[PDB]
Formats: sequence, structure tokens, C-alpha cells
Amino acid sequence: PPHGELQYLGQIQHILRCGVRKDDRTGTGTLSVFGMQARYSLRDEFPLLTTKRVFWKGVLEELLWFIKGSTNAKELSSKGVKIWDANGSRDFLDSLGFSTREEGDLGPVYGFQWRHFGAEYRDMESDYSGQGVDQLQRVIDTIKTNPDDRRIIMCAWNPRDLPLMALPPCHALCQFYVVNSELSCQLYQRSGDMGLGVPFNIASYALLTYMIAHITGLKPGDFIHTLGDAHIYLNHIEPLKIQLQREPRPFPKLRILRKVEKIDDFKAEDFQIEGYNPHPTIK
Amino acid sequence: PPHGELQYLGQIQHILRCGVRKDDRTGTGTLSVFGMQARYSLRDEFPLLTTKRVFWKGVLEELLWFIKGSTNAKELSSKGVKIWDANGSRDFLDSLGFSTREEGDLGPVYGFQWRHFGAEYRDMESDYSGQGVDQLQRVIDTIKTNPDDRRIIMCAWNPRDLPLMALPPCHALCQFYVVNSELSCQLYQRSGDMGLGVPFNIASYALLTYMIAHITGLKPGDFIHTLGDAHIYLNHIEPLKIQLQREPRPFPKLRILRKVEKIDDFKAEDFQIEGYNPHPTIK
Repeated sequence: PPHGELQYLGQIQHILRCGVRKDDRTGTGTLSVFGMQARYSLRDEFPLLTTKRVFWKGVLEELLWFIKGSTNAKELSSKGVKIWDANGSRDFLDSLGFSTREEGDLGPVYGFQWRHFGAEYRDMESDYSGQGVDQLQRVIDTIKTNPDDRRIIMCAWNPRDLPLMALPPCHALCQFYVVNSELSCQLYQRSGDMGLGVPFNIASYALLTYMIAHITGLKPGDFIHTLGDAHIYLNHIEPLKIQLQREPRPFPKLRILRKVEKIDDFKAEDFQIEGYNPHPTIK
Repeated sequence: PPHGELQYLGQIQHILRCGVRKDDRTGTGTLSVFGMQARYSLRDEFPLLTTKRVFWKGVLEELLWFIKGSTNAKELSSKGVKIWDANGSRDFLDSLGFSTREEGDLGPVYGFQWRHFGAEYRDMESDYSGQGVDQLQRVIDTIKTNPDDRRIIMCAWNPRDLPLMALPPCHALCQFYVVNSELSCQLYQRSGDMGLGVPFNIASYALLTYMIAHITGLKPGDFIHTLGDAHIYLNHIEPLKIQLQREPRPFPKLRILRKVEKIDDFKAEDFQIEGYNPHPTIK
């Protein structure tokens, strides 16, 4: 019965052995392979990497933040997760050109894209209800009425809204799949920081799958992860070499205590990870 | 060198040997698998299904037709290809509830999105010039300026252009990757028919590569075909079993004759296949 984390650790083995140098927007060089796909099981397990601590409080905290549609990093920075705030700051904010944007305004990110697609973006405080298109719900719905639908997709990438967001989504699209009352998900990430980012995503979208299988009375299945430019920065090569050695521990279990009906009602206090024992630190 | 067709024939032995039963729309049954991804090398050879002849014409024609930005199926039938010709009648349009829809009108399909993403659609005829986001052009554009950027995505999926669209996007999106003057492309298929569909789609997106490469003085790298719902129609059971017997023949060579500068000036007679040796179909 092979372990899930070997899938992730394995992809790293590959990137290191065959990855070619490639710089980014900041020109920083990285080793990189293009086009990958891992399949983590969600069956009474939770793919929260064990060869290194994963920011669970962030994973959760941010996920709900999206569900809320909130597109103001200042509405998450106060939730105890400062992994966006630097995108709303006057400096970088105005730096992008939107010098006329309010401090904390990230723009049309996932949140607004998951509930108000195509919706003319006004502001991070502007009312958008009935405004646009909400796929997060439409996804939920379809699952319920016709789970055979092989077009239960939820795109967050918007060519129109692209040159207006704090930064393009690394999450192109995710299409849900249902068979034998099990809820499978496939996420398509365009870019992927196998070092300090990818693991945080495996969680984030394993979580959502768990939340929806909940609401829909479905049962968690397989979470397929597909990447375009899979890379790792050079700083990380050394650390990852060691972590590459650590043996993967048993994936924890995710349990929701309060039975919820409206996905929009879910609350941070509604989940509790039990059994998360990652390895100390590496650096 | 490990044959590449072993991939397709490799994904098929799985679909059968492990696929569950999953019926669909007009509801025939089919064994399914969710999450797959083959990698096809585009180095000095075109990935053309050898175990079974492929309608290279329709493939070649369809593409140029997509570049055109045509939503008129008849326009594609005119070149002697009747694949998208299903909807080319007032029978299908009304079947969805379309009256104003003058026969042949496929709606805001792919070409309309490629060239006019988010554009306001009226019908086949209208002058959509400058209306929307032309992912296609903007793609070849970015491949020349800075091919190091990881945002070369061609999204043909749009939630607001779905209810009006004819046949939903069986290619949610695709992403281009360049490195060391090499051009690679991975296509995301929300649903693929491993029987008589995938072969075509494969060749159909490999070509677009060869074209983009040629226009940007780049060399065809890899073609990552990432599938979502990969299924084998029950009908196609018996045949595909034996097709799994006839060892795969050398992948074709698509030699370009002349130098188009941009995809748009490409002509049907611009592609000469060399060495295509496909098996003799039975049924």
C-alpha cells in the first residue's frame, strides 16, 4: 500500500535529476520540468505533507476567506494569516499601476472569480451579489442534481480580469468528478513552487473537496494534482536534498464536527485535523 | 527508444482494466477513469495514432478553421470535413431551444474564445474585430517577447458563454512552455473518449504546436496530454481489445514547406506528412 507523500517527494527527485534552468519574472533561476500529475487519496486521509510542517491554519483560514468571496487581503491579515497582505500594501499596490487603489484592495482574485465570474469588478467593498456568476455554488448544485456531469468545472482564470488583479492565479482550473457517491477532484496549476508552495495547495484543494463531498453527502476520493511549469528555486535545492531523505509519516485525518448545509456557512471552528505529526525543521 | 504510442495504448489498458461504469448524457454506458496524463515527444516526429488511421484532413482543416475564429460549422464542412457538422442544422439548435440561431451556428465556441474571449456574441455573422481578448495572438506575442513567462494559457472555457454555446469545451484550456528554444504544450481535456476521439485531439494540438513553433523560430518540444474524464464507450469494447495487439508504428513526420509568418496565413496545403504508417482498421 504505497504512500502518498512519495508522490510529492518523487516529483522532486525528478525535477532535481532532469529539471532545466529557467528564470522567472524576477529573473531568479530555478530547476524546472514541465507537465506533471500526482494522485493523492482523500479516503479517510488528509494529504497534509508529513516530511515537513504545512501551514494548516493558513490553508483553512484562506480557504474560507475565498468562500466568503472576500478579495481584500486586509480581511484575511486580521484572521491571523499574513500570506497576501503584501499584495494590498500601498507600495506594491500602486507599484502595479493601480496607484488609485485603496490599501488592502487585492482586486478580482479567486474569491471574486469563484462567485462573481465575468462580473464587472468595482471594488473590494462594492456589493456584487446577483452580480455576475457564482461557480462555487453552481458546482455544488450540479453534483447534487446530476453527478454524471463531466463538466463540473470551476475556472478562476479570467483573461479580462487578468491585467487587473494583484497577480495571476496559479490555479487555472479544477473540475470535480463523481462516481459511486465518491467526490474526486482534479486541480490544474499553471505554475508550481514544489518547494514552499505546492504542499500548501495539495491541502487547500483536498480541503475544498472534503467540504463539498460533505455538503453533497458524497464521500472523499482521489485528489489529482496536475502541474504545468513545475519548478523549485535554487535556494531550496540543498534543504530539499535532506527533506528528500526523511521518510513520510501517516497522513492525518480531517474531521468536521458541525454538520453544515450551506457551504457559505462553514466556519474555521468547524474542522479539526487529528493526527498531524510532521518532521521538525530543515534549514 | 521507448515508443510513444505505448502511452495511449497504456492509458487504455488502465481504463479497461480498472475503469468503473459511468453513463453519460444521451446516456450510453462507459468505463471511466479520472485523471490521466501522457507525454508525447514532438522531436523530429508527429504523434499520429498508428494503431488506427486518423482523419488527418479533419485535423488539419479543423485547426485552420479554429484559427479563422469560425463558429459556422458549415464553414468547416466546406473544406470536406463533417465532424463539427453535427450541429449544422436547425434540428440541434432547437433541440437546445435555439430559434434565432441560423443553422450551422455553433455559438461562442473555441475559435470565438481563442480570438474573442469574453466578446459579446450575436451569432455567426457579426464583425467581432477588436471585441474581446485574443488569447491566440497574445500567445504568439508573448512567446517572442519573453518566452520565460509562465502565463501562456489558451482558455477556451467561459461560464458566461456556456448556456449559449453549442457544444461545451472539450478542451477547457492549454498551456505553452518554452525553454532552450524548445516549445512544449500541455492540453487539459475536461473529458476525452479514449476510443475515437483522443487520437484526433492529440494530433490536433500537436500541430498547433508545430505551427506556433515555426512562427516563433522555436523547436517543438513536448506535448503533455492531460485528461480529466478518460472513458472507453462500452460499444468500443470488443475492437479496442485487439487494437491493443497490433504493435504501434513509427510516429509520422510533419514537414512544413513554407514559411508563414503567423498562424493566420497558414494554408491547408502547407503540411506534408512523411512516413505515416497506421494500421488497417477492422470496424
